[PDB]
Amino acid sequence: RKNRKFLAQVLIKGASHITSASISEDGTLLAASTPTDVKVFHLDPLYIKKVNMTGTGLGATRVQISPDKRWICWAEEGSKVMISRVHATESADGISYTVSVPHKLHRLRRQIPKHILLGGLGSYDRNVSQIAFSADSRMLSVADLAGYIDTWVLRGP
Amino acid sequence: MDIHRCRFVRYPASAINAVAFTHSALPVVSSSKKYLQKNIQVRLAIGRANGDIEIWNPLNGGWYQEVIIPGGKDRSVDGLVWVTDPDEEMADGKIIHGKSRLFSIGYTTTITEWDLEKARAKKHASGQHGEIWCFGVQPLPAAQNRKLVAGTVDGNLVLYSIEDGDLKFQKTLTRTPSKKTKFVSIAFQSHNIVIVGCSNSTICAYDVRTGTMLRQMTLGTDLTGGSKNIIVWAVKCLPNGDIVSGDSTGQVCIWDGKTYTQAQRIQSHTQDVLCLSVSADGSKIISGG
Amino acid sequence: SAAWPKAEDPALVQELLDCVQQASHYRQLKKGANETTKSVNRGTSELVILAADTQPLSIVLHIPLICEEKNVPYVYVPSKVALGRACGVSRAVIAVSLTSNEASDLNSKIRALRDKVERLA
Amino acid sequence: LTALRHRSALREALQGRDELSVINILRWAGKYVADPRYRSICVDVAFHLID
Amino acid sequence: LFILTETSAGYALFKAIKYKEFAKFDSAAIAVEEASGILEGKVTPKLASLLNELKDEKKVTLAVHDTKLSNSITKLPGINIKPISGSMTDDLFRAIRQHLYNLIPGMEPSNFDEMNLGLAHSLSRHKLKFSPE
Amino acid sequence: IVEPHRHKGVFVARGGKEDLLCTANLVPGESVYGEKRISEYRIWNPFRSKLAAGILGGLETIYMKPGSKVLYLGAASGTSVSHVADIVGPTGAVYAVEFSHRSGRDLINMATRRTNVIPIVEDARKPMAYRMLVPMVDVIFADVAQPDQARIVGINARLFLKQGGGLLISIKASCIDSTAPPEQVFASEVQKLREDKFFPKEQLTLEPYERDHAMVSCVYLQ
Amino acid sequence: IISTFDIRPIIAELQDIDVAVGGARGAIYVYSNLLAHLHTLRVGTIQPRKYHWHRRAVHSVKWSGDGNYLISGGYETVLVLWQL
Amino acid sequence: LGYVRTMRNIAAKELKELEERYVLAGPKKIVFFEGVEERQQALEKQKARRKQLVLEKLARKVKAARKKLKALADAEYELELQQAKMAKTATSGGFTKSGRRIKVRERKR
Amino acid sequence: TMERFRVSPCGRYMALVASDKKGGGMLNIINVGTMQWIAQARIDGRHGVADFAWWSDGNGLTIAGRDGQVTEWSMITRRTVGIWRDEGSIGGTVMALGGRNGPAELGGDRWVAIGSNSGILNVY
Amino acid sequence: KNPKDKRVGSTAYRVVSNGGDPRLAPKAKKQSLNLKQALLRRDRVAKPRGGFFV
Repeated sequence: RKNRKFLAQVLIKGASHITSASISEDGTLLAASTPTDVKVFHLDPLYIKKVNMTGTGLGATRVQISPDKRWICWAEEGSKVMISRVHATESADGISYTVSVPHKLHRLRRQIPKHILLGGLGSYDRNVSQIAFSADSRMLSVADLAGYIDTWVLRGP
Repeated sequence: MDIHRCRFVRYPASAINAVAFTHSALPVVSSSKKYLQKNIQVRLAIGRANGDIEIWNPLNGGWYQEVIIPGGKDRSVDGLVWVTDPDEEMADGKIIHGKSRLFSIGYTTTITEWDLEKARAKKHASGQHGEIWCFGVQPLPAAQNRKLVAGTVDGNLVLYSIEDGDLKFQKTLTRTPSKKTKFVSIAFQSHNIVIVGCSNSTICAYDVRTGTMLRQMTLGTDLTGGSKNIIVWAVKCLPNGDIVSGDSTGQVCIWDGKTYTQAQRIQSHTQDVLCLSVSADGSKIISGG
Repeated sequence: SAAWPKAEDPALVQELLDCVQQASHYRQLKKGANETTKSVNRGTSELVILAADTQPLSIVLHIPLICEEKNVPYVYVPSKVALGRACGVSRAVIAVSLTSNEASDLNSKIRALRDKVERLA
Repeated sequence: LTALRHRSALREALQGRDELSVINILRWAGKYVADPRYRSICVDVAFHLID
Repeated sequence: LFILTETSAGYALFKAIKYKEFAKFDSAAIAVEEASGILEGKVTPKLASLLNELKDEKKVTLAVHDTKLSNSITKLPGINIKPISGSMTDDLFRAIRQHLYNLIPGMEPSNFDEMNLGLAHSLSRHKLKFSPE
Repeated sequence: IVEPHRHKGVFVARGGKEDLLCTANLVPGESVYGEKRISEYRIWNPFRSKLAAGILGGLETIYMKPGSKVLYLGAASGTSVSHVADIVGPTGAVYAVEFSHRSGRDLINMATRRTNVIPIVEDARKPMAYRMLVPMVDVIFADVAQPDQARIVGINARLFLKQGGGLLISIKASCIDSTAPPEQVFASEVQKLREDKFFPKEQLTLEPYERDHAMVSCVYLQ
Repeated sequence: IISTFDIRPIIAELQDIDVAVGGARGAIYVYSNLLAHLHTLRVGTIQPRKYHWHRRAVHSVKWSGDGNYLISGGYETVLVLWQL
Repeated sequence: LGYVRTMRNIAAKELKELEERYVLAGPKKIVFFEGVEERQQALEKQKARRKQLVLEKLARKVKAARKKLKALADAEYELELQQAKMAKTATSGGFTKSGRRIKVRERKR
Repeated sequence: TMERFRVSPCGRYMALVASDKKGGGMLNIINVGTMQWIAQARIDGRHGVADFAWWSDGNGLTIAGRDGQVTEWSMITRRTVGIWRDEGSIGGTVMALGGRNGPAELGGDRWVAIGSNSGILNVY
Repeated sequence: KNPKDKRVGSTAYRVVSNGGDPRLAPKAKKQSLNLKQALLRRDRVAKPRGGFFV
């Protein structure tokens, strides 16, 4: 009975609903996506603060945080995958997080015929269902409902 | 591998209020014509009481849940309707299938159109009337001019227009004389005849073009308990013209199609029949109470 | 046609003719097109019921203009013979107009009935 | 309660209760074990409530 | 980007922000025939004299906001350029009439609203004889 | 004694026991519908006018001055549109729209004299039928007894109202929803305009003059 | 497990039969039309109408006269009449 | 009956004119805003005997005219009931002096 | 109740109006020789069945309900042949049906007479 | 929610309020949701809810 512990309950402001979330591997970074905003919280073993996001404001459906806690990748409006670097600056009180302006990465133009793109539900099966980083975050991949898998690599300085 | 079983996560279940397929039925083709219906996107939309509208894929028996679009707090979903155009043909004989648009009501005066590409609500339309309780899309006989008919609390059958990516309150066909008549279910017999159930023990049969009234079918008291007014919770229409209606007594009534009188009363349930379904060839009726 | 606030539902038609018969026994009723026009012009009329089975339909079409000017509700029943022997006349009555007073169960019925006519409109 | 012992259903009658009504049937059993004219039925009801 | 504007007098075209060309007219009883011709979407001499160029279609575009007029002038084979309907073109056909004071020194340096009044009276009395008295 | 009111183009006449509203007659020596006139000023009757019931109620602005452009939606037989034409003067012009044929008859027989109005007998739910006839306006007045009144105002304002324009709309609760509270009906209509990209500045009831009628004065995109 | 059955003839020829099989689990299965289902290798899908009221086995099932009603009786000491 | 009808028409016209003049003498308005900030800004902007005598006079005139019209309408209804009581055949309508309501269910042949 | 009934002219059947008004009246039809239910004819009205009459050949029956709806209901096909309306009847009270050499598929009776609650009796 | 109106005694100054529902869904009317339930449970009573508990 003492093993588990109902530790935290984070309430989101507004009226929207949490579409997705993600947490860093050490649990100090949490990110939750509504279809209006993408909110990011910093945690200290609790004590929770809200990291100020900028540049977003149209919501997302999937959110992933890198295993080295440097990349925050979401799926704005379902189909537009975006990513942002977060800069971690240590101080005398502890660590603090500044999230950069979201740098949208472009997805590959697949060859789909015009009658298929007009009929059916339209461009419905473009929205990415999974967002998966590698274990060392040198490589991103996303995947949608049509069966398309699009991957990205990291080119450093 | 060591396992901690955990049942203390009280995930909330939410009541399903509206189930709506994309196509009600596809035309039967052979095995040599199997390649014609391969790109037809058949999806199932299920709207829960917490406002979650979530698309399923039947997948030839796979049933994969694809997208969940949640609504906000204090927001529910009551009715779901897909609007599927007929098959357009190109210049070369290729087939453009029907673009399917999803419409919903949320116990409000507003019909919402959902954008499944952007995974949010696309449009809102509302007129000066009561809260919409039931609605449906007019069936095909016109081609590009299809219209939604919506019943409501205070009575007035409002009629919305949908063409060329639009959803606007066109007009109001009629309203009942009694203000206490609440429209609870709606189903179309043909292109121009709308069958509505009401709360004051009636099944009215309006005619959409002139907005007139063909006949007022009626049902008696409920003699099982109190509350004399029977409530026709679900009407639907057979392909040969008859009308099947489940009501507050748990009955299922079969109404004649040409005369609009009842032909049969089938006492089936104990509590009230809440939803009906009719097979595409008109051979089986499913009733859920 | 020109009879656009038509009462087609037989339950509402039966309610209208039952209230007409009750007002006829209360002597709160004006029968005929000329007497209906006089009651609507004088403003004593609470509700006015025309009939759509009139063979020249244009002989009762002036009453919708005066009811639009005086804001009283008018409604069309199907059968003028039914309206006639609902009033208790033994003739065909094409327009009838039932009036109001201070305090009556009939006046409460009139208020509910014109609410149902406003639901038709 | 004698009819519910004769028709085999006293366990079914007692098994679906909640806290306040268990307290009510216990209060009846305590109040009416005293009369030896229905001590048997009252003790049987108390057996099933203990079990 | 040929746009098709119809005022009570004449037409204007703003293809290249700024206005490109026009067509003016005044004070005739064939103005009500022009009015009925755009009540339906029939053949119109001012329309044809506007859309008659000699080269070819050079880009298939003509922005007209009413779909009825668009797919009634689609069928004319005199120039075989195909128009486009109102794809929620509120901004174009609202801004040109609100900023139409810039246009007035161009084609008709005047105030032409008296024939607008005359056409209004003519159409309204035509419908009052359509409901004859 | 006649003074001009706070609203330009509107006059009041004051006496020892009365205070009346009036306008400056564009056709002197002529009356329209049997109205008293003072020497030439026509007395505006708030019991037959929706707009004159707003001005005596505390309407802060009416958005129109002499020389403006007003589109009148629902011109019932030329009662208030004559006073609106006399407000806007000769350099202004009022575009009357009325679907009903008898009021169209009386509207055109009124509109023959006053040349600054143009009458259009067309359904107000179809703006592309008089898109040729109506230029850009400054003010939309709207007194139409249809349940999609905000939708009619919406399509006519997307096709004819200027950027930053004016809207004076008269809402009828017993026309839109006769069972709900009129405060709730009026709040839903204000919210429909607000999502229809107006900016509601004020709302006032017409209730020494009419029963369950509101007047919403709002601006368009500013 | 079949406890009883009653067959009624649908007619001076014999057009069809309607079989009511009262089973030992309590149900009464009404097979509506049999000679027109087994007259025609291949047969169409036949599916009895189930009428379940008796708890124990149903002792006797009979059609009644005109064929509107299905009268029945089991261990529960009750003559039941299915309106049908 | 004809005299009472003419006097009722005159008195109804007087009541309509007097009620129009009384309304012309003397949750109503709803203003919408996008947000709580704009609502509070408009609330900051909101923070920044002869009529009584003449309106009481018109109110007393309106009440007396309503009394006169109600009296003439009751007189016209009583005279229509007198016609029903004195018809050449048995006609329904009106109460007897015992209180029992007259209702004959015969048809006028 | 069993108060209102009609025995067929052939003597084989007997119809009893079931006391269940509720906006439409039914009548249960009983074989005379065995006194057992064999059919049921339901018409829609406001207060039920005013009266009814067997046809002269003995098969069907004509059921005149209140509020004017009259219904010919056959015994062979055991469903409604047709529905018509009495002229201007605000409510029917009685009906009778007689004569010979009528229509062969409507029982062979020539005249139908329907009397309403106002006092007017129509003969068709 | 919305700020409540302030009346001077004659006029009422009120903030407009439509900031509740941006793009999410409109909030369900609790008076209408309880009415449809009251048509479903007319005179009928609930069965006793749980097990052995106060």
